[PDB]
Amino acid sequence: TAKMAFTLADRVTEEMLADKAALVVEVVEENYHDAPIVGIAVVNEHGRFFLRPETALADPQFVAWLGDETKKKSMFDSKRAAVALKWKGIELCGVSFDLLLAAYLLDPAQGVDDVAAAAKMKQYEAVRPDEAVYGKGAKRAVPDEPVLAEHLVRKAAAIWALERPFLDELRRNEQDRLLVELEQPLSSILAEMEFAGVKVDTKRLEQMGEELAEQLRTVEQRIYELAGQEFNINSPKQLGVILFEKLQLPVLKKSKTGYSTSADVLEKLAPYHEIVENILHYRQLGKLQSTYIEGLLKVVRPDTKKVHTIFNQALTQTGRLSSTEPNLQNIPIRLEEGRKIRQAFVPSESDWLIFAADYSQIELRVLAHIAEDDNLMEAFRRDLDIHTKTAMDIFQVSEDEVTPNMRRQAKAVNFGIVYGISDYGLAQNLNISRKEAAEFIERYFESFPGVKRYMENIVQEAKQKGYVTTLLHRRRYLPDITSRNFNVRSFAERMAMNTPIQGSAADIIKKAMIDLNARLKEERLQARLLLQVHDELILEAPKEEMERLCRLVPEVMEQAVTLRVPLKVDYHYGSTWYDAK
DNA sequence: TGACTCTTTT
DNA sequence: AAAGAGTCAG
Ligand SMILES: OC[C@H]1O[C@@](CO)(O[C@H]2O[C@H](CO)[C@@H](O)[C@H](O)[C@H]2O)[C@@H](O)[C@@H]1O
Ligand SMILES: [Mg+2]
Repeated sequence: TAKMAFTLADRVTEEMLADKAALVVEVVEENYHDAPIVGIAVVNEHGRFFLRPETALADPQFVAWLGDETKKKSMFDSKRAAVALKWKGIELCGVSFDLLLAAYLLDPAQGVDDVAAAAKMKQYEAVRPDEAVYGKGAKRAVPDEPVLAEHLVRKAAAIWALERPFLDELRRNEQDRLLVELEQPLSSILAEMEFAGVKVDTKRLEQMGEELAEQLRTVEQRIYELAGQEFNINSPKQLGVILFEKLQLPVLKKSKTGYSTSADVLEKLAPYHEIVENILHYRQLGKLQSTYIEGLLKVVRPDTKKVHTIFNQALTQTGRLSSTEPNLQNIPIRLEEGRKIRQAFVPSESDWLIFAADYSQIELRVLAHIAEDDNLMEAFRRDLDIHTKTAMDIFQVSEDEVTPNMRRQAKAVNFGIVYGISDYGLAQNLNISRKEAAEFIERYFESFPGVKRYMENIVQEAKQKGYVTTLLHRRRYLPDITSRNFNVRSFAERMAMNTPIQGSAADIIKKAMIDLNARLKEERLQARLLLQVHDELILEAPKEEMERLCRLVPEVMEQAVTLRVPLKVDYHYGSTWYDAK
């Protein structure tokens, strides 16, 4: 392939500082926090340019251009560059188009994760995949300057050529505003959150780990006694031999590889031998120790004593965020021993507090809205306990006739409706038969005929159109909706049902984040957004701001969109994330 | 290195 | 429904 033409500049010139350009600020490290920038490419009306970062980032004019909002840039994964630049004390402004976010909105199923993959969607192939240039795994490395510069320039040239086709298709999809007014402003907001980080009380985590280590050694030794020998408890294969061969415990569930030792299998095995509950206890403690004490500690920055997560804004099929290093969206809450981990997440400044606000049943409320189910809407308009009310309806009983087991099962039905699990999935969850599960679902549709109507209609719409959409026009293609394989087709149907629910909830929280950031600034508060956990926002703020935030945050969240039923937000604050409960 | 298995969250 | 730790082939 002949090299694409470009100037390998030694110095920044005026013609590199046009008010419209494709810009590449290359951070090759997967985790971009305080990570090197290996090179820079600019493409504009005047030409193609490669700049060495030590030159560019020391040039007052270039830096000024980077921070000038009126100088428009087109990029791929602008958040990566923005954050890497934040660590160097440089502001990136004026990013008017992000090809990563554009490709993501166009079809999240494509898994677009480099410029090449995005370009391929429009039959543009004059750019290499990053993996071919940098290698992968242990072989991963930055190549020599000629190879590096050409690659960065080809990526920039691709972005420059692809902006128009991508924007055009977004417009046809009615997704132009979704990109420009939602995902892109959110991206700046996430960059600030990641950069700010969350303070961690490492000392408390460490002493927790010490306590766990003691309890782990105790249970582990007890396990060896009950087995009559030592083995690797964390090896499902070895444990399977102890349980199902040495101890002759029944085999209720198997895997592709051998015996299942899932927690739900073990729970059923407990009455047979004393070893089982000890194994369950071991795995609980071991999960906390390895994943949440040791894992968290590994990624706390020693300089700051903070964790700086990375939100992947371009991954999920539903439009949710995910987060990594650490993942702050699965910190334990359910069981008290796990929940205590949240005590280690503290405010980053003295006399500040953690403030958390969460939507109450936002997914079921969205469902009531999109389905226009009279019963479901009435229930939310009365702010009823939705699980108790669902139990009342399914079992045809009065509120005081609802037993705890009845409510538990109604709750599992709702969870099934919300996440679109199979009737086989409901059966598994409630430990009942499919016939019984199917009866539950059938009773539900009798009490909520509008939801049944919605399930039917959306599946048909997915068939006819080839995709489903959310409130704010996020899209998900479902080509498997026509499949002749039952399991493949059924999963697609469930995704047709679930996506406008989970996706629209994602849309709403994302808008609330944008609305909140603007309100905080207007109100001149020092409060800052730290985390989003699917349906909740977590902030830290001076204690003197708590009373104002108690009024402000739920109002912004509740008013983010207007639905046929109210949105409800609960809130708490305290000296640690644990206490904000 | 990657397929597997298991566990945590919403 | 949909990140990461550990094990065990290759
Ligand atoms: O920068 C986040 C952004 O990068 C992508 C690849 O383009 O993911 C990379 O970065 C993530 C966080 O460090 C990694 O988890 C991921 O494995 C890595 O490829 C995008 O998927 C993401 O939106
Ligand atoms: Mg909640």
